Amino acid sequence: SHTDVKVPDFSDYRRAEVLDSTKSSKESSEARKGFSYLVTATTTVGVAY
Amino acid sequence: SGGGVPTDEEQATGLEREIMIAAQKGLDPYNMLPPKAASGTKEDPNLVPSISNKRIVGCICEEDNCTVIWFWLHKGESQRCPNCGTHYKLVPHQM
Amino acid sequence: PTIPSRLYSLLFRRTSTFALTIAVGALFFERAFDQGADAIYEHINEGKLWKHIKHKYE
Amino acid sequence: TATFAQALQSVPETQVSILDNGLRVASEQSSHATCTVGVWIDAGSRYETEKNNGAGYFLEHLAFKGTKNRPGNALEKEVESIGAHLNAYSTREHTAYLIKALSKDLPKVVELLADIVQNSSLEDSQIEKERDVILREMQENDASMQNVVFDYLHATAFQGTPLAQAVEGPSENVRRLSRTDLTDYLNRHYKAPRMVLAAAGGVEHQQLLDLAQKHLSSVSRVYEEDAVPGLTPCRFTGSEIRHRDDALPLAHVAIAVEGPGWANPDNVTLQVANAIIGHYDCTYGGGVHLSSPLASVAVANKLCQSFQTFNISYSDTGLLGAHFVCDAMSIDDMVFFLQGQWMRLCTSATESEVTRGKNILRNALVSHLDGTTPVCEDIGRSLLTYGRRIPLAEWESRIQEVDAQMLRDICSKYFYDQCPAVAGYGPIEQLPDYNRIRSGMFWLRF
Amino acid sequence: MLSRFLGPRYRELARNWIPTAGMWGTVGAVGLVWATDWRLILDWVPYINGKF
Amino acid sequence: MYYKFSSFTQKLAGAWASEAYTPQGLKPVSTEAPPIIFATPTKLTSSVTAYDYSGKN
Ligand SMILES: [Zn+2]
Repeated sequence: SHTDVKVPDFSDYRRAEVLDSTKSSKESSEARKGFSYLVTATTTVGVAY
Repeated sequence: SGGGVPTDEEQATGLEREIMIAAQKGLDPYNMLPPKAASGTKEDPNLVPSISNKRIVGCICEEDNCTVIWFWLHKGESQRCPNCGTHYKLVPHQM
Repeated sequence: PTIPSRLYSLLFRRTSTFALTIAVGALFFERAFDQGADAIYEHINEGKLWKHIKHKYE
Repeated sequence: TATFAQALQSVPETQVSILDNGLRVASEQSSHATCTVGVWIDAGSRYETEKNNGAGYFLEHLAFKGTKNRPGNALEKEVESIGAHLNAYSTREHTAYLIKALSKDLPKVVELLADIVQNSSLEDSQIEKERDVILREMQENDASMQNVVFDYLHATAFQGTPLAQAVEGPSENVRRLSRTDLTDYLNRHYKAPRMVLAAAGGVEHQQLLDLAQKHLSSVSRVYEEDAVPGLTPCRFTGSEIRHRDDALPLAHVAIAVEGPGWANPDNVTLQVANAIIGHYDCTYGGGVHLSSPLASVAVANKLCQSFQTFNISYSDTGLLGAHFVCDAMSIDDMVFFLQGQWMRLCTSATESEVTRGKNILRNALVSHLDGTTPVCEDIGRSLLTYGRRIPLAEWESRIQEVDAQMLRDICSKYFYDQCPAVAGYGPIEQLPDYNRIRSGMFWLRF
Repeated sequence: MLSRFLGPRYRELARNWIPTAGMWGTVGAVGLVWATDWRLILDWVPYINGKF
Repeated sequence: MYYKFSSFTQKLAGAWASEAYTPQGLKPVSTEAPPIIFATPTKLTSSVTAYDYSGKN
């Protein structure tokens, strides 16, 4: 059946604050994209220099 | 990252394990909370659990008092604090 | 109300504000990086550069 | 004359009372000679614990196959002997057994409902044959391809949580489930504080209260272990699942993000947003003049076969997004167009657009409650979810609060720069990767 | 011949796009004064006044 | 005949009798359940996301 399709566990690659399934998201998502966009912003500042 | 730090519902062993297990049932058999059901009446005494047939009973029998009246309580009929009148009955069924 | 949420919200969330952040950071990074690299270079070459011996010959 | 507010306040009020068992009995009365009486139970796939994953569905099958006092088809004969209609459904959170009947046979039907929720005779031969029937209709529902993408979207969005598993569950659980497991599920989740007895139509509320006191007294009321099954918040996962079968003629793609749930008011605003984008399929007779920009673009460019927006709510969570079926060569273009529409609602929503969405939501909310079956569904689901029946005048008051500024603020809060959950089924290699779909969820010009 | 955009909806679009276009203009001005090392504005700023 | 719960809005919509009240089809026998194989052996755990540790306990 199509209901036999189950997503495998991704917990080795998974980020730290999204590990437990019993905690809601949208509480630390802003921090995650703030980190990634800070990486992109620092890269853009360096190549602008 | 990771999990690793364990929740203390699994690493609790021994006296810590039974006090947490009993406390999250709400029962304290190891004298960690002040007990309830104050009644100095004759037909309804103060019930105090025990494991032996003899226990210390202290009576701060009027509020904001210096001295606690200490006396031994034995298995059987309930006798009062020897100056005020608060009854005390021992029940030796708490292991 | 936490600091990474508001840092994403008022600086990284909008793309124009992202570009303003990048431009101001570029200017301040230019000044601080120029000072730091110049100080490192003059410390490695202490007494060797012309500005270290410029005062002797007025 | 009578304007909209006066007719909205002229709708009769729903009366709710509480029994001693915690059973919530609610009804509302009209001039109709018929009635719809149902029992809504707070039991679904979210309460199942990965080894009884089809227990609610299998009880939902065996509930009509016989009870203790009415063994087998004689029960069935009884409801046909009064010409009534008996229906049921099971969601991830709610289970419902409802009966359309005439009002003049209000007592007997309540009696039937009583044993259906508390006296079901679970027989081994019935268990075997309904196991085969459930396997047959999972085979049937595999052909309903939008249901397949619905299940896939729930799985990939709610990975690791009890809200990923389907209501019917895996096939092995159907093959292996035993009567003791079903008895544990029904002893755990069919208690009286979680049941709402809802009635809509020409029924007296006091008469239904007397019937519920006579029949549905003392359903369970007892946990039997002092173990309350409590719901836990579920982690949303920005993810993509790609079931690829190129033999299919058409492809279904569903894209979603978080929605807040049942008890947060800006759902109403989100509903208006869906009313802006709307639905279309190939048999709509508007032409190139539809008000929805995505519909007119897809008609002009001949992209879609159908598209449809949704807002799905569970206890403090939900799925908000769109779902479309089209051929392969269109897929990528439509994703771009669809995301552009969302970004327009995030950035440059106007006032006539919001007014049109508000009128569409008014018509949807009023015309959905036409007849006693959807009114009874609204009563039972509202007492289970909101804790009360929200009147339609309260809905009209909340719709009137929506203007363009708060709508684009809410749409920027729930859509802009957010990781979606993407499910796909069919010839979907022109459906882009997760990076391009994620990058399409924000504008570089804001 | 630009009479197609005379209505309340385009005015609504305009007042929606005032702050984004103004912020993009601010980005352009700051980038121009940053890249050109223009002495009018860079003397009005505290920390960058170190090389002058 | 009258109402079936569907339509992605979680609503009791209207549907034909052949699908509202006969949801199981007239196909006689279920044919098979084809199993899922993976590339690597994956730890596809439904409950509590497999395990959480960082060493030997
Ligand atoms: Zn005393």
